[PDB]
Amino acid sequence: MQNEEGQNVDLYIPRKCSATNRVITSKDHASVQLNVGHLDDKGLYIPGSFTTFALCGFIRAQGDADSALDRLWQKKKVEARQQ
Amino acid sequence: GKTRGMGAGRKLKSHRRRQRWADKSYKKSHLGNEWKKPFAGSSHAKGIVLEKIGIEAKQPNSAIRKCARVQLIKNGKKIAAFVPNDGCLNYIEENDEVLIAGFGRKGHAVGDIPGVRFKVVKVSGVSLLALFKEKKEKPRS
Amino acid sequence: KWVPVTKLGRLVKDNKIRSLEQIYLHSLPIKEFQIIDTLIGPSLKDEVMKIMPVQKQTRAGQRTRFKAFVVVGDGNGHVGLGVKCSKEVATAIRGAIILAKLSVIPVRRGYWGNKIGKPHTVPCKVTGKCGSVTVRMVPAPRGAGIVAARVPKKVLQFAGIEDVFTSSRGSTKTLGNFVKATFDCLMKTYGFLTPDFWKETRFTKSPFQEYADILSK
Amino acid sequence: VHVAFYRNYGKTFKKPRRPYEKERLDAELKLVGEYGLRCKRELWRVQYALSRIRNAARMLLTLDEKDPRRIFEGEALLRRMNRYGLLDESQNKLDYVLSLTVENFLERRLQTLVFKTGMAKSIHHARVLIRQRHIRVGRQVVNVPSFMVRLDSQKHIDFSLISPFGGGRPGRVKRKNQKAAAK
RNA sequence: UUUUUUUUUUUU
RNA sequence: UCCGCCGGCACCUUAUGAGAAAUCAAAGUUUUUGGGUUCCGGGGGGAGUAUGGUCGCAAGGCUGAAACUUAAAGGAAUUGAC
RNA sequence: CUGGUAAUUGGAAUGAGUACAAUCUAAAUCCCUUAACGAGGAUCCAUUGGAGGGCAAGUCUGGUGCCAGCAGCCGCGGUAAUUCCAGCUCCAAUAGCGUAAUUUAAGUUGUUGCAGUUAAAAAGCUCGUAGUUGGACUUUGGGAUGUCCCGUUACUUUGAAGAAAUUAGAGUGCUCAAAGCAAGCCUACGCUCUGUAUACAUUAGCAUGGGAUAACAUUAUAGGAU
Ligand SMILES: [K+]
Ligand SMILES: [K+]
Ligand SMILES: [K+]
Ligand SMILES: [K+]
Ligand SMILES: [K+]
Ligand SMILES: [K+]
Ligand SMILES: [K+]
Ligand SMILES: [Mg+2]
Ligand SMILES: [Mg+2]
Ligand SMILES: [Mg+2]
Ligand SMILES: [Mg+2]
Ligand SMILES: [Mg+2]
Ligand SMILES: [Mg+2]
Ligand SMILES: [Mg+2]
Ligand SMILES: [Mg+2]
Ligand SMILES: [Mg+2]
Ligand SMILES: [Mg+2]
Repeated sequence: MQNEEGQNVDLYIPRKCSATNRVITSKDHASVQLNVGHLDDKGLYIPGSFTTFALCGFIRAQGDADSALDRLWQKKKVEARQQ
Repeated sequence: GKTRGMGAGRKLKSHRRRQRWADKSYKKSHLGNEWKKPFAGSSHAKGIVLEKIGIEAKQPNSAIRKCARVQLIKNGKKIAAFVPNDGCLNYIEENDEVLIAGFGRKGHAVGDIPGVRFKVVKVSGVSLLALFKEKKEKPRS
Repeated sequence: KWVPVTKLGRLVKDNKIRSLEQIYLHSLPIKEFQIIDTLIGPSLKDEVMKIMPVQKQTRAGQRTRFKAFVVVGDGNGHVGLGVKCSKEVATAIRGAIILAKLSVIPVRRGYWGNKIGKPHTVPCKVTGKCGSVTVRMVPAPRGAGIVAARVPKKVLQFAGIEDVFTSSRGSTKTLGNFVKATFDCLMKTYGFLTPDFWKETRFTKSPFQEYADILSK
Repeated sequence: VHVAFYRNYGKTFKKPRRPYEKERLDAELKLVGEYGLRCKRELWRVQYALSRIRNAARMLLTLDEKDPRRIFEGEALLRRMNRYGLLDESQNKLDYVLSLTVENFLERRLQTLVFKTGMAKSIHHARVLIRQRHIRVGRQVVNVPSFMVRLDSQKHIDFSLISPFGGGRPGRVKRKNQKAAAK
């Protein structure tokens, strides 16, 4: 949200679920954030480089977090040349 | 569920009209029974005192509530009217002329007094409040 | 003085975390009220809303305890609610103040129409429900004021909302449920996905990951 | 038909919805004492006027900016607020009308102005001076404290020319004392 | 599987 | 015996749902309120009574008030006592 | 220096009243104006309801003792009554306030917008005419540039017309205000052509553009179109 002038007005921008697109609220203590490390040509972890995924409590309580994260990681690894 | 047809306005109107009668307030003011009641739809009514009566207070209270039996002049109906304030029954006599008002709950008993829906406002053309405070004096005749 | 027992408390005492928005972003639980006192303590105000006695029947009579309802807020988008039951009124009030501090949440404020100046009302239509009590907030134009009962009005005032229309259904004379429904309605402000939030989220390191080395000792 | 029946009249205030709000009572008493009002009815009348003006402004602000009705009525309302000193030239938007408080209207009372320019030692002194025909706005004597002074007329406030404080002919008490002292 | 009825009014 | 599809009587687990809860996979998709449609309730009594009509051999059925009276009656669940 | 109190002191101010006079008026009266009078306990003396909670205000003092009484509701009163009868003090409004059909609050009549397992509630079950409701499908696109190419209704847009008064609203110092429709410059033997705007208005009727969503009627025994 912005003013007519163009100033940012919101207190903060909440994160969104990587799978459901839902807004992750401040009291959502079932939500998690995961970093998947990247590997070089020799299968060694490159420090500081990873793909970040966030899951809201709703999807994790449903048990669908595993498959959603698997699909998201597969797509992101295909895009990022991590194989 | 409710009817929602665009051509179903008549049914909705008729259903509301029929169901309004289940409302007690609506039925009271649309049955035309207020004219058969002692006041016949008036705020006040004059009457003649027939007899002083003591009414026992309801549980858990214990008292003798002082009331008067009054006959309304305009229709001859007989009612019970409470006489408020300490010793104000002494200002009432048989065959006296009294102005009667409602007890404040629109035709229902008030407090620990059972079956009394009226109170005395004036006696012999002088308000009971003035008599209680000695502002005025009850006419001798 | 204060000895933090949590990573968040250690970071807040070490000045690594400086704004409540940093904690709100990652949805981290806050389990020490000293965190709130350090972060937004100076601007916070408290108010006891109700002292409610409750009784438990026992073999030798009724054991009476008192329920304290406390509302805290900075009047600038932060508000918290606290409920505590104790044998003594003072202990209940202290516990309720602590719980209200621990439960402070961010409140999103938007514009009714034209977006000039600071936000004055709720961004959208939100509804809260506690027990049978349901509280609905509707955006209102500038100058409409807070059209609400005294309990919701106080809760909204502590949240910094300038004008809003409200409606309530159910047993609003249950003060606890009324205030809790108002609080739930206010919390739901930041959960509604609007077009202005359609932008892709760009994640940032969590405080436990950003300051992992410091917390490693 | 009685032609007098066609004259119309209206109320100027409303009673509070809740009679016994302690905070409302405290605030109202503070305002009444600060401005030396005789009762809560004057404050409620000022509140009624402010509410009417704010409702008109809020209604106008809902219309489209290019709506001719909005343009006309907004200009009229802004001119009205500027004439009576409620709004300053910089405050040239209907939005600033919504930011008007009862204190703004109270500050335009002839009593408050008479106290402020220094013609009275206190707000109550200003009240008694006004109701005793010692004050004039232009060439017209005014004895109504609720008189709302316009910006143009503010600088013309002065003592009545027929009063002891504005001209000659001292009061009856002074004349009686002078006559008594003559012996 | 014998038999076992009752406890003035208000208040704590 | 095994794997499936349709239809049916049910059951078990679960909440991301609802609910005042008890509970409910329909009692969900409801203040973010609108798929179509019938019936039907409006504090507790008086009362399913009076009166009129209608059906019935009868018993009674259907339709169905008012005067008056009253601050609770009532639902779910908690602790204790029994 | 800054504030609050005092039937302590001190002089100032003034209208309620009173009254020459003028003014007003058909004539009077009132208002406005104004000679002479008119305030210290400024006796020129403010009242109506309340003080347990809802709901602002006393665990003050005396009396009564489930009596008398209060109390819209919950409740007070049984010999230590914040609740009755009184004194004091305090609170709300204030020249007003109390008491005895109708609106809101009432999403407790629910079209917007309520309910029907156990709170009041779905007919024992099925059929069924009125009523209400009713699946999909018929011309889209580009080129260009509002314009060119390949039966009856509902509904919506626009316009006319649609008494005033009342409502909203523009202007205007009746001393202010409720009002009213006035009025303003300058004292010119006058002027502002002075103003006395504007908006709103269910349904139904009249005229007009649109042809999505809908309703009624029709289709093939060709007795059809040309
Ligand atoms: K009794
Ligand atoms: K009693
Ligand atoms: K008793
Ligand atoms: K009270
Ligand atoms: K005694
Ligand atoms: K005593
Ligand atoms: K009381
Ligand atoms: Mg026996
Ligand atoms: Mg009933
Ligand atoms: Mg109080
Ligand atoms: Mg006593
Ligand atoms: Mg007393
Ligand atoms: Mg209901
Ligand atoms: Mg039952
Ligand atoms: Mg039932
Ligand atoms: Mg049944
Ligand atoms: Mg039938």
